[PDB]
Amino acid sequence: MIYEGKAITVTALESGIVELKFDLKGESVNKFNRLTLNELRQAVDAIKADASVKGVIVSSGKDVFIVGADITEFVENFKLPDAELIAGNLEANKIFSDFEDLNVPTVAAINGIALGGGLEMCLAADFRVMADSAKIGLPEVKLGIYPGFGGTVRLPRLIGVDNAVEWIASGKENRAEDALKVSAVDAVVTADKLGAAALDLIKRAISGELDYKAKRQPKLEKLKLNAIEQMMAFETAKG
Amino acid sequence: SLNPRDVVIVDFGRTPMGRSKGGMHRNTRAEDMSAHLISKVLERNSKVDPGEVEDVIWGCVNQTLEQGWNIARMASLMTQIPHTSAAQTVSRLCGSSMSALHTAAQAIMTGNGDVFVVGGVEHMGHVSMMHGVDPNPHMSLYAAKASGMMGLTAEMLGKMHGISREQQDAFAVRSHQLAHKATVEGKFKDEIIPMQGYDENGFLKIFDYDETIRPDTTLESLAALKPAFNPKGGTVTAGTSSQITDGASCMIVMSAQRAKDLGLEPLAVIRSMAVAGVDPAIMGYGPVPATQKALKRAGLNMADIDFIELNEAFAAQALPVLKDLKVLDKMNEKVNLHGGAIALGHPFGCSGARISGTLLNVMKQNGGTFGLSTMCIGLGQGIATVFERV
Amino acid sequence: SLNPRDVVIVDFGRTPMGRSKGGMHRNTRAEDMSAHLISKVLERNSKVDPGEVEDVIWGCVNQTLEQGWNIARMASLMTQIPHTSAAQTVSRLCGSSMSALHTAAQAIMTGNGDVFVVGGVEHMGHVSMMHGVDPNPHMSLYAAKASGMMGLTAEMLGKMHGISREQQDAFAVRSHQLAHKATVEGKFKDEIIPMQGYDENGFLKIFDYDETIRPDTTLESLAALKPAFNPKGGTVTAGTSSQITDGASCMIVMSAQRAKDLGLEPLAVIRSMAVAGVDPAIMGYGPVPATQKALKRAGLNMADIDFIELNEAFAAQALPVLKDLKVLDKMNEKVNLHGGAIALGHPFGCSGARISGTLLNVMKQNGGTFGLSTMCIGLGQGIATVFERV
Ligand SMILES: CC(=O)SCCNC(=O)CCNC(=O)[C@H](O)C(C)(C)COP(=O)(O)OP(=O)(O)OC[C@H]1O[C@@H](n2cnc3c(N)ncnc32)[C@H](O)[C@@H]1OP(=O)(O)O
Ligand SMILES: CC(=O)SCCNC(=O)CCNC(=O)[C@H](O)C(C)(C)COP(=O)(O)OP(=O)(O)OC[C@H]1O[C@@H](n2cnc3c(N)ncnc32)[C@H](O)[C@@H]1OP(=O)(O)O
Repeated sequence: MIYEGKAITVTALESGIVELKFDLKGESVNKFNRLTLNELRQAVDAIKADASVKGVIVSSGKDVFIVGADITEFVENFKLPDAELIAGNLEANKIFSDFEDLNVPTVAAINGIALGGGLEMCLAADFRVMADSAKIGLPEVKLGIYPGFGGTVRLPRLIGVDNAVEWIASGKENRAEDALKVSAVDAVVTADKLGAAALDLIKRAISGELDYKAKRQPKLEKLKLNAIEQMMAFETAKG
Repeated sequence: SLNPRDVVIVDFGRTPMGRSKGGMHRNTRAEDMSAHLISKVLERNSKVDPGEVEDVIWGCVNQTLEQGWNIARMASLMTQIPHTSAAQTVSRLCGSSMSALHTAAQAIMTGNGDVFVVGGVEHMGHVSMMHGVDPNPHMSLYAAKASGMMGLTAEMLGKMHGISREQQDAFAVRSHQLAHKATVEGKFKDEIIPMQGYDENGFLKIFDYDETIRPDTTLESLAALKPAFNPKGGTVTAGTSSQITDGASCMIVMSAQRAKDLGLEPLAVIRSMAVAGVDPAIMGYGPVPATQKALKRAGLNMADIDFIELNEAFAAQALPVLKDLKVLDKMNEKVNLHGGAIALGHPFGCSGARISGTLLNVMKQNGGTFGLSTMCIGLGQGIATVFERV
Repeated sequence: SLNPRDVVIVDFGRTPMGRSKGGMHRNTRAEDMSAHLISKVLERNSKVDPGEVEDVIWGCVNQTLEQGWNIARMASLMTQIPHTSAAQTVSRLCGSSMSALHTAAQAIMTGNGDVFVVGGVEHMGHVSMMHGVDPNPHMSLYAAKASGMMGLTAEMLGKMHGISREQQDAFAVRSHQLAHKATVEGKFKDEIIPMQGYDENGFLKIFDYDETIRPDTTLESLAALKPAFNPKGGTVTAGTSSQITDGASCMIVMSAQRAKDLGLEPLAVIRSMAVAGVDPAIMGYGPVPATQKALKRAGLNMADIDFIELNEAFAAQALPVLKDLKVLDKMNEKVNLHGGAIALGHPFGCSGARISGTLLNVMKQNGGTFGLSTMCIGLGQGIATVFERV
């Protein structure tokens, strides 16, 4: 297979499409630890270097998509000196940003819970199809912090300022129903027909039917709001 | 002279603005209120045949329940207005009622009618301003969800233009005072149309005054009020804001030619119309853009206008308007002389033509020549009309 | 020639009519549907600066929830249309969308604007046609409470004009077929604007066809249907009635002069407009009174018109109209050639301009000169427009 790690396996599919699945061997979930990140880095480099890939899909081989890392590691990281921490997060974000710059349509197949980094990973991809039972949220504020992997960057440009603040400041988990209503996820399906929906959408993205390049652009440029609307929307959010 | 296609106002009649919270209209439907008002206004001018009403254009915002399904026709059906006549309900939020007047006028001018009936209703007691509201998340993407809450949009315009809580409360006590004054001296008699209502105990009686007006208003009492919108550090309060009023306004309009034929002195003659847009956050600033456009079309200067009727959405918003319009120093001399929405209420669907109507009377009373009726709108809009007594 | 103030249509674009019952628009809001449609229509004609949109006039009936609070502005805000522009939502029940077109035109003619954007939306999936309806008892005093149920008003017109269940079902199968035919031959490609939607399973994809159309419709299948309105002895059934459709229509209009300057071939030129009233019971007969008034203004005879687009409210009502209009014998030759509301649906707020738009294409396709778009309205009204390709 294109790539085979201990937490990530980039397997090839039909029409040159490829599926990148998160299946951390030995544990019961999926979290962004040192390994997971380092592998995704390699996984992307493999795809980016493979001139045969025409489409990428992001799946999970567990009951959940990708939850948060061990609180243990958090304590550790936040102990490091400021210059080191930032330098550590910059490298981590590049992994995602690069995956975001892939000259290939990418779709996140949210099958289960996707918290913090788990959600931030999806925010990177172009489109997103979520299971009707799944949930997504950014429970960062509960730890005295906020989205660190481009969360506070993509979310506002995807669902809107007012909503991004409402989602982050509360760290509440959001259900499928409300997830599509604010456009955090493009399509909702059932657990059994999720894989199908993803694979299908990709093909349409590749076929040029859906302008995946135009859908990604929004979170690469400045907010849409006016100057008055910013101040209006922000000063009230703060208040 | 008057061209055969000029838009002439034949008359203006409004219902006694009542308190939505257990007021005189608590048992009166919006439709029956509108259908009634219209019936009476027509009865005053018998020379105009109701059968000629080309179209009944009514303004209404919360078009659901009682106010749903083109209430314009629902009313026209319970009037002496034949079934042969048409009817449409115009909605431009606060300015709905005034847009109706415009739409008709434009109709008369283009030769697609001769006699129209324009008005507006809004029963906020039966259809709360927050009833049936589904906020669209996708809005936050292009604008500020907060720009919706009208009160906050007053807060912002207030700060940007530095309007003090003292200045606002002052303008408030002014509206009530002048409104009460005009009521007493019967300067409202000519425009107000008596109507059945129910007092506290629920006794059926006729009202010819405005419950909304609260003469016992003083800087001392408005000072006690607490910020209604901005908790920590607010200037706009429930006292410097328009009242939740159940009311309806009506007007009969027709070409200058038809008016000439039937032989009847015009109440005024529309000279220009206009609308404009502004940022949703500072929607209260809508009047200035629209007024400019209106005047420019009228071919006049803000200084040629004798009397103004600016709808009092909020004190913090009405003041900036007048200032930037360069007429604040001329306020008490030619602005909202009979009081405003702070004392008369603000029935969305109605207000539009209401101030437009009252403005005409202020001209007929103080010998005015050119009047200007303007008002801000929700989500960022403005609308104004420029009439002329002659 | 074309006078500087003539009303010229620059383009017409509509969304792929979808089934309200779990259709392609089940997850799309009415506002985002309208704001979108408008954005795309504008992108097609880049020579027109969105900043010049004097006013966004949109048609919508059930103005509550998503469709509440002047949806015209809610849409204009999520478009490239500057905040400086205005917006108003016109409601004349079924004919809302077409009245918008008129209102703007009249504006352009009177010199109170140069470039307007008119359309209409109606998401019946999210805002059922029976949602938030408070029947006013006082109506039964001046009219028939039954005149409200649109289906019954078809029943009566049908009997009075003796339309048989066979005749209706026949006209039904005609709408579907003709609609399907036109779809295949891409006679709809020019007017339909592709749009994101969700298929059965909920897969996001683009639609460029109409779900509403049901080609498997035959006299044999429509015969099996049961009276939808009159149990014992009904003629109008669910098959000869318009479909509950979630859809939106859009149009860009401007003066003839501005059109000349920017240099662009008109899609048509409005020659006359009109509205009329009829008894609430036989509301389906509204088209004839309005058509007459419209033609008389146009200075033409029903025989000078090349193609007609009569909204298919009900079979039992559409037929009598054509008959009394003296064009039934000319149907298949010049009437609803691309099918009607029976196969394309009837999104209240939308339908208005929808048929008016499709009518223009039918002219551009079969080399027509004068077209007529008319339609009955609820509670007793009629409206029609007369365009001309030149
Ligand atoms: C864009 C345009 O053109 S229009 C602008 C649109 N404006 C709006 O939507 C604002 C509409 N206003 C409102 O919704 C309400 O008035 C609000 C939200 C501002 C306040 O409502 P509430 O929170 O219910 O407070 P409430 O209305 O009960 O009044 C507060 C107190 O002030 C008192 N008060 C109000 N006005 C006066 C006055 N002139 N003199 C003395 N006391 C007064 C009331 O009696 C009340 O006291 P009480 O409770 O002891 O009886
Ligand atoms: C004034 C103007 O210009 S506009 C006129 C105003 N018009 C209206 O308001 C439309 C009114 N009509 C309606 O609201 C609805 O269509 C109604 C009330 C007539 C019917 O709705 P319901 O009571 O839900 O019954 P329903 O629509 O489900 O029945 C349709 C049945 O006939 C079948 N059917 C409908 N059309 C067809 C057809 N063309 N071919 C074959 N079968 C058909 C359907 O499959 C369905 O059967 P099913 O239940 O087995 O699937």
